[PDB]
Amino acid sequence: VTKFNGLTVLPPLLTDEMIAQY
Amino acid sequence: KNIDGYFKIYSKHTPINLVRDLPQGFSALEPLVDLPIGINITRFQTLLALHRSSSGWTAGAAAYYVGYLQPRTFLLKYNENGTITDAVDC
Amino acid sequence: QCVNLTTRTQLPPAYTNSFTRGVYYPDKVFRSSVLH
Amino acid sequence: KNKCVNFNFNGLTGTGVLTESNKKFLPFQQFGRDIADTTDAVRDPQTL
Repeated sequence: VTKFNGLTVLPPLLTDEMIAQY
Repeated sequence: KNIDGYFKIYSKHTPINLVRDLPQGFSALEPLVDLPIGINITRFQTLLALHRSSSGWTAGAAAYYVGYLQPRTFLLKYNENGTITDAVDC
Repeated sequence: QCVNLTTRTQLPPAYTNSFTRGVYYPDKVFRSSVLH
Repeated sequence: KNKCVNFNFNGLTGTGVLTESNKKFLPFQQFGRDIADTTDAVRDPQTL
């Protein structure tokens, strides 16, 4: 596959492990 | 170069082994000092050495190149150490 | 002072071709594996 | 370092907290910026 200036990156609800469980 | 009375001096030293032609490589010129002279520079000269064992003097063996800069757009590629490794003329 | 060197010979200013010379640091900003 | 306090550097003025690093600056450079054009690395003027 291919920081504190007011740009907040939120984590998703489902992580990378929960994608593989589905 | 002179930027509003602040004179900038860039320098680069590398060993070579040639006669006439410049190498087909790349080098980054780092700044050495900063001289706030506050004056305008339009002409220049170059110091040369002479010897005699002011008209019967004899010079040694050296050469230099004089170029002209142009305000064009250039790219700067930096490595992990923070040095310029490549340059792209647009 | 005003005496010129009489052992000089006037030669035509021939030119050469440079490859990638003439690149310096425009500022004092540190970078790391980026391109500007 | 290790405290969010106000700083006034040569190329950055504001509040920040300094941490340890392993970078190597050039002897003519005084501060460094990231890809986002934000100053995040400076140099001590007395200690190397």
